[PDB]
Amino acid sequence: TKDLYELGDAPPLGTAPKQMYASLIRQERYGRPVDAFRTEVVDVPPVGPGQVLVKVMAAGVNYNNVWAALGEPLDVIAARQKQGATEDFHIGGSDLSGIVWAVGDGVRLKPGAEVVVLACRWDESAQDIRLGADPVTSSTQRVWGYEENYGSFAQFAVVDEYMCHPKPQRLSWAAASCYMATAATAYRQLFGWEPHTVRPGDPVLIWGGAGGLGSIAIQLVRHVGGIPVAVVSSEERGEFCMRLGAKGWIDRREFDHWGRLPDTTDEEAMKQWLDGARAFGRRFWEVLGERRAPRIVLEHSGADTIPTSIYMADNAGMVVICGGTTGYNGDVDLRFLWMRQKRLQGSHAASAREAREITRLIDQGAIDPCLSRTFGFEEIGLAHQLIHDNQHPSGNMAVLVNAT
Amino acid sequence: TKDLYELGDAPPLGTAPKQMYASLIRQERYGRPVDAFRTEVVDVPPVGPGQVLVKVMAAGVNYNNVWAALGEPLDVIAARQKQGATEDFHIGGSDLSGIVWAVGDGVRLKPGAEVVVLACRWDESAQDIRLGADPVTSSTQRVWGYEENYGSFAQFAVVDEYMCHPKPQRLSWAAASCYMATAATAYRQLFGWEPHTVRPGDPVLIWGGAGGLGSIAIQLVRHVGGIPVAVVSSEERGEFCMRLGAKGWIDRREFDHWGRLPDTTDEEAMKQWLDGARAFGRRFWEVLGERRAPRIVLEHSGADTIPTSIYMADNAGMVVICGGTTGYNGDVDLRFLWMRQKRLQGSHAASAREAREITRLIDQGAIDPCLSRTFGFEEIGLAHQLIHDNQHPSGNMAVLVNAT
Amino acid sequence: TKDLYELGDAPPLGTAPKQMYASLIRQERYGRPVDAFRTEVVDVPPVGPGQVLVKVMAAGVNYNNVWAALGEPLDVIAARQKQGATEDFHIGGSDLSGIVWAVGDGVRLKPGAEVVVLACRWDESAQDIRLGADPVTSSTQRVWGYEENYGSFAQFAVVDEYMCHPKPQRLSWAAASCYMATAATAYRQLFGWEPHTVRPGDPVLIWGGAGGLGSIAIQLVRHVGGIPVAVVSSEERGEFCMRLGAKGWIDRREFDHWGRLPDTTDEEAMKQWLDGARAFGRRFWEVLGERRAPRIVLEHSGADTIPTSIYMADNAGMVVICGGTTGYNGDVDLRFLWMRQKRLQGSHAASAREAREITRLIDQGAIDPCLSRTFGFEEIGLAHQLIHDNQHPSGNMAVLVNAT
Amino acid sequence: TKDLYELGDAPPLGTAPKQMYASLIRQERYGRPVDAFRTEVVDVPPVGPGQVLVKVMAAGVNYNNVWAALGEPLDVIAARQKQGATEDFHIGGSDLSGIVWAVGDGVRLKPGAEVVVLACRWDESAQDIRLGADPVTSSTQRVWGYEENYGSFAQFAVVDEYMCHPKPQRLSWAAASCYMATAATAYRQLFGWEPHTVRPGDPVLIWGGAGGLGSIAIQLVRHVGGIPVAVVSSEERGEFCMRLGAKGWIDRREFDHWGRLPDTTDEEAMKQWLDGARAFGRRFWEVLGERRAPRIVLEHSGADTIPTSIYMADNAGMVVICGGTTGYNGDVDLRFLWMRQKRLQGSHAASAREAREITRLIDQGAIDPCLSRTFGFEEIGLAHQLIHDNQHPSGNMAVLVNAT
Ligand SMILES: NC(=O)c1ccc[n+]([C@@H]2O[C@H](COP(=O)([O-])OP(=O)(O)OC[C@H]3O[C@@H](n4cnc5c(N)ncnc54)[C@H](OP(=O)(O)O)[C@@H]3O)[C@@H](O)[C@H]2O)c1
Ligand SMILES: NC(=O)c1ccc[n+]([C@@H]2O[C@H](COP(=O)([O-])OP(=O)(O)OC[C@H]3O[C@@H](n4cnc5c(N)ncnc54)[C@H](OP(=O)(O)O)[C@@H]3O)[C@@H](O)[C@H]2O)c1
Ligand SMILES: NC(=O)c1ccc[n+]([C@@H]2O[C@H](COP(=O)([O-])OP(=O)(O)OC[C@H]3O[C@@H](n4cnc5c(N)ncnc54)[C@H](OP(=O)(O)O)[C@@H]3O)[C@@H](O)[C@H]2O)c1
Ligand SMILES: NC(=O)c1ccc[n+]([C@@H]2O[C@H](COP(=O)([O-])OP(=O)(O)OC[C@H]3O[C@@H](n4cnc5c(N)ncnc54)[C@H](OP(=O)(O)O)[C@@H]3O)[C@@H](O)[C@H]2O)c1
Repeated sequence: TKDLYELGDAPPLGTAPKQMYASLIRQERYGRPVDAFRTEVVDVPPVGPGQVLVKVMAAGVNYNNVWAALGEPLDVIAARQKQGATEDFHIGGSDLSGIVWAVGDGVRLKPGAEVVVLACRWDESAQDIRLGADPVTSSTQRVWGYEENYGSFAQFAVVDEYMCHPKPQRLSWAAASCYMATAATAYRQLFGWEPHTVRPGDPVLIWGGAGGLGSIAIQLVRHVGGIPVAVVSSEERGEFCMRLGAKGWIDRREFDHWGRLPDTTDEEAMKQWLDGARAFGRRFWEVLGERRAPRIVLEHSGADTIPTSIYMADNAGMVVICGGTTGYNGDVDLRFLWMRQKRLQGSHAASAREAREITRLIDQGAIDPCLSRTFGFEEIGLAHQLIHDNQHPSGNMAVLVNAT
Repeated sequence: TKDLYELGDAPPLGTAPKQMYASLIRQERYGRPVDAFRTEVVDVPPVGPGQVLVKVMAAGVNYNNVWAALGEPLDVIAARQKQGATEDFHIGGSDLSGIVWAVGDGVRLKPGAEVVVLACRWDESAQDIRLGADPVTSSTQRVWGYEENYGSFAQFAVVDEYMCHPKPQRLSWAAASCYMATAATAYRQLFGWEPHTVRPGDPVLIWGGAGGLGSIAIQLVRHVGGIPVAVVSSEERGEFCMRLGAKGWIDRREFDHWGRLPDTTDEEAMKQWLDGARAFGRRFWEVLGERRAPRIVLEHSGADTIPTSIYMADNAGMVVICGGTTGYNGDVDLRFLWMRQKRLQGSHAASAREAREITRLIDQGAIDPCLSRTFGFEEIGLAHQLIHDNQHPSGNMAVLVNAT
Repeated sequence: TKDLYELGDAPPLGTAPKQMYASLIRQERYGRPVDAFRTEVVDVPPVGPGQVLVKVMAAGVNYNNVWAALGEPLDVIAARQKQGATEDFHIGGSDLSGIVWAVGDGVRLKPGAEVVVLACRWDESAQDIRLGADPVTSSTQRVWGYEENYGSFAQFAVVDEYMCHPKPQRLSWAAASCYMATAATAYRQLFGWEPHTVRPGDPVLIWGGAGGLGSIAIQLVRHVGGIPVAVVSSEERGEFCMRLGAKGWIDRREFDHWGRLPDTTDEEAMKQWLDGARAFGRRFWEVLGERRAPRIVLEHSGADTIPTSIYMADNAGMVVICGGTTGYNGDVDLRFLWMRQKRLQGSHAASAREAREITRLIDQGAIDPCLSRTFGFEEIGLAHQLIHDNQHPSGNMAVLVNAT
Repeated sequence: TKDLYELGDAPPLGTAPKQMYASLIRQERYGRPVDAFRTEVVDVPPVGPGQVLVKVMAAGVNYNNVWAALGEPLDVIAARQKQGATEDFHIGGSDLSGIVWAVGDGVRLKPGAEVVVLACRWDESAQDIRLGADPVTSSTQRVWGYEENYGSFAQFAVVDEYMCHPKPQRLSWAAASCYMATAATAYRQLFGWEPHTVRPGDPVLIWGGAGGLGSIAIQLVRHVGGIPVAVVSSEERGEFCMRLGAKGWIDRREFDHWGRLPDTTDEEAMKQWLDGARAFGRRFWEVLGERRAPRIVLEHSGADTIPTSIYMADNAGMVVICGGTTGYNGDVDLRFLWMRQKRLQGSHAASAREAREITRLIDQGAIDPCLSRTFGFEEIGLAHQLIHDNQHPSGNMAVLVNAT
């Protein structure tokens, strides 16, 4: 019976160790992700009622850990110490696959269970949830591993039972760890906002098709008989999108109207803007082989693309957005929005139901998680540096923890 | 049997006259609405299958006729002559009450029927409608009396049967003519976009509460047990909103952050903006008597207010907008939109179902059309000049045609 | 500091007493409700986390307590002792108004809060709820006060916080206690099953219009601009329905085709049945003043009426049922159901959201709880005997507990 | 230019012939389908506005033509002559693939277009449709080729443009003609009744899995990641269901509680019935590998199975039914229905949107039409005799018309 076990090792099934290895960010090393992370020994948090301790086999890589490593737009360690927190470190990571190792009171999962996690927490007793709100939209919702300490970049992780989903048996630990953040988010975007869900025959414009969200979105649209049109910044990435089932792709480099909308009273500026948007639209028609608009636009690029997305969406269509990679000003030409009765929908993460459904589709082989590269535990910094520099490969990445 | 009948007079019931009085805009008098309209004699258009000729008793006043009179943002007469049209005049008007006077083939309405109109046309055989689209959202939808010639500022008007709704018997001709454009639009905004419809207990932020849309919206929100908070620009208008059932009102003059959003990277500008939005939010809490956000925001003011509306809406809430009085740049802070999963919904006019439902509520006395002033046929110019100058009274206005 | 307080009295606010008065059913007095209940002193159950102790001011009367008193179709005390329960008595009651007197850990309500209860419990951690089920439909749902011991026929009652709703201030304790079981159930029936919810202009057939459910249903249908047609068994009861806003009423005594459906191959029997159903339908047309079918049928009478309800419902309409007063065989002629694409929907109780919404409408005066008679605590037996004998008055009844 | 062309031949593209070959039922040969049909020459009906004349390449086989051939439950020729019809024959057939040969006024399709038909007509100007009804549910809806004369058992057929859908290019004429009636109906059953549509992970009980509806249903359920459990009457048919993607199958011959429900007060009869239903339920659990209920039950067998279907459906689940092969008494135990809040939904045919969507899935290869046998034009009688005698093969059948 030991305080600390090496990675790959653990106390007897059913028992939590006092301490563990984890990858820590500290304020004194805020900056370039490559130098922000270091493996250290820390105390394992307590397992409360309704919680489990997971032996983490692999963990996913995420934009949010880049933010954490930089200390912007927020000093996570300081923001957390105000809440009354004692730790002067941050353990990130918001996707994982692993094995349930110990269980708290009231839990139905048993030690040995293979799980993947949806890295969202909420208060199941919240007033809004009680009166019918989807938990992920609760005032009490927060992102596990980013808005809270003790994420998945750790030998063991305490998770609430409701966060857990059955690991698809066909997947490696890395592949199972890499997908939930992007796949479940894309699934909620495309199928979570009635009555604007992808139907057979629907063209769907997918920004960043070769990226994490986009790679899952293309497969989902194809799977339901929709017509996925991907946007990319290289032929190589376009080819990846074709392999995933895209109808075709549009090279964003061939346009230069990207960015905020001019004042709608600036007639010359609007005419210039419209020229670019219409050129993009004609290219969309070309890829589609017909003069039709996308019924749904899968957004996340944000400021650069939102005006085009709004223009492109069909009458009674939806632009659904879960981020703003290029900036947070989403400039809408209200005329397109109201006259054609379009929906601009914000979306974030997924419900437990959605996490379970996308997991089912992945398990049955309808959808591939698109694992592109696997890192060792000592390479967490390198992995996030790649994302920081926009040099990460297409698809999703993973880090080995206890898995070999 | 005469070619032309004076206002108030008509051929025998069942028979269309060859000619009629109508209020005409001509290009040579484009400009100030007060001088744009003149009564002239014109040929009555043919009544085709599925159409009826209505003896117009009263007609509603509308922003769109101001646009028509100005010749901006479009020369309606020229835009229409390109389509191949022969007329060198425009007869506006997009709300009416009247009596069915003659019927085309296949029509179920009989002469004598008292009707009010939803001034929207669409092709009932349209591809999109056939595949399930709500007709008002069709690629084939257009506004009768504005996007088409021969509106309701005329002794008789040809309308398609599907545009017709039973006139509430309790209303004067003026009151029955004044309401459809605003009341049905507000009804679609508040009850037409599942799952974001007003429920008992929901706070609803209503811009322009004393205006046409707002006056109906406050009553509708109150009627279903929601909590209407009105925005106004005077105490007198606030008092009107209270009489309509508002919980309270906010004076927009007390804030100065109105307008487009700064670049989200401009930290000083954003902090200034947020200070104003939060001040507005605290005032909202005060009127409500509790720290809660509006679940639905009824928009139409547009550029000045949209950033505040987006900020204000509750998690999983909706900002629904049908115009842009102050401008067409709707600037969204994507962070508020996606992180709290908010919906920004464009809406326009109403479906026939919605027109019929709001008519039912008005008929049964649940909702008052808010007729504020009635004009004579020779005062159509004056009436629209008032709107042009923003000197029109609260509520909705009407013009007498054949009614005395 | 005393073990036991007389009705109307209590320990200091914030403190639970060791014992209390309650109205008990015991197996040795199973039978006629009038002799089944007796006031006794019992131990007050513990208040756990998330629970509160309510000082019960008044309690509602309910069919279910008749079942309990009879010992059919279930010996509640025996069924409960198998679960491992120790008590040899049953304290019924499934509606109450009262004052929060003591609170468990984690509760947001404070002592002094005036509440009414939705008498449904469920496990907020249930698997089905976690994956998106409405809690009232959970595998874990059960009726508080009937399927569990220690209901509201008691000086104090332990309730879970999620069961609580704010007592409308305008109502007496009796009126506030009498409504939730029927009003929230009717509200879920009529507004809870999208897309089949009552819209302005919809005719709605309401069985038992003068009864508990029906009295609320008529008001709700009228309130939203629907057209309520009530079924009754006397002119006096018809007149009550008119006062509540019914368009008119149908006397069920004038028909004799009630009951199970004949074999659909029995042509003479079907022709006889259809003759009665069509006669009922023509009477419906008469009350309505037009040849239209009800879009929604509010059911609960069950076996006698279901075949007629199914026949009557409009194309794409709904028959929604929450009980089977006359029997549990609901015989459907599948031809009417499939050819006209009708919905037969089972419904039970309400969600917390629905309980809160109907409470809001009652609070604002849109809906009256229809309190018909108030009893003293020693008359609980008499009150339920009335229901047993079908001699109870129209509307809803209540029993005073601590209220005077 | 000839009056009459042999099968396989036609006038020049764009031109309708005066006469055509067709397969006729006449009253004097009502009875066994094998002797009810005879090829004769008839006049081709006129092509009106919005209509097209299709050169029929192949036609589907259908239960409804058996009814027609028998003259029960209706003498179609007599029922139609009362409407004022002149013909003393009936040309059946309600599925077809073919080539548009001539077009009426206003039509967008061009001669040469390859189409399959949804054999439903409605009035696009109907009051109910105008106020929002799905056309297939209209008071004006009827089945083309059965409720109307001049179906697809004819060299040419007049169809309304809205009935037409693009023929999947990969399919033979026979395969394209065989699927719409069953595939679109099953698609509406499973995906047409929000919020009860098949989701990934949902078990679905499918009666008649090897049949027309069932064969499509199994594929659809599998495709969306649901778990299809088929009911069959032979091992051979079970094996077919496995090939289509079923999780497993249940042999209905192993149970004998099938049929109408006993009176719910008959305790011995109910206990016997429940024993059979529970045995069926345990077998369902076995096939599934877990103790779960089907969320959706795909019904059509009717009287024999409905009580079991209602018992089997999960809490808040749906039994959706489009026929009653075994009889029209659908006996519901209201206790299961209301206490567990289950939906019993009638469904018929499909909307145009649904026909187009299932066609898209078939075109893309997600779904196979399951063509089991193709007949010559002179074998229409034989084909329907097979169905009459329940000796037809699994899947769907077709008849060649102009195709070779
Ligand atoms: N729960 C959530 O809210 C949630 C979940 C997942 C992701 N997100 C957010 O969504 C965004 C995308 O995530 P991801 O995992 O898909 O990242 P990713 O793998 O980096 O993919 C994003 C892709 O967007 C494209 N892109 C970059 N700049 C662009 C521009 N100016 N215009 C158009 N496209 C551009 C790039 O592809 P090309 O260069 O080929 O165009 C890029 O690879 C991130 O901001 C992320 O934080 C949010
Ligand atoms: N089918 C459709 O799409 C449809 C239908 C109806 C209306 N609309 C559009 O909706 C808009 C409003 O229509 P309405 O009939 O209600 O007109 P209205 O009667 O003039 O009411 C609009 C009100 O908005 C308020 N307002 C004006 N400037 C504002 C600002 N800068 N910030 C905030 N509030 C301001 C004013 O009230 P206070 O000064 O008291 O704030 C004004 O009376 C118009 O642009 C109209 O064209 C569209
Ligand atoms: N959560 C739930 O599931 C829930 C909630 C509330 C009620 N329920 C159930 O719903 C049923 C009605 O409840 P309630 O509170 O409204 O009771 P109620 O006050 O007794 O009203 C029921 C009315 O139904 C009518 N009725 C009786 N026999 C009939 C017959 N053979 N045909 C047609 N109508 C008949 C009677 O009115 P006329 O004689 O005037 O026709 C009677 O007053 C009960 O079985 C109850 O248990 C269930
Ligand atoms: N638009 C519409 O409303 C529509 C559309 C299509 C079909 N339908 C109707 O739906 C029904 C089925 O159509 P289909 O095309 O699938 O016919 P089908 O190919 O004959 O399949 C029906 C299957 O049901 C099963 N069955 C027969 N008797 C049964 C019993 N007593 N209990 C349980 N299962 C039984 C049989 O399979 P096993 O012997 O292997 O169990 C049979 O092959 C027909 O009545 C048809 O008229 C309606």
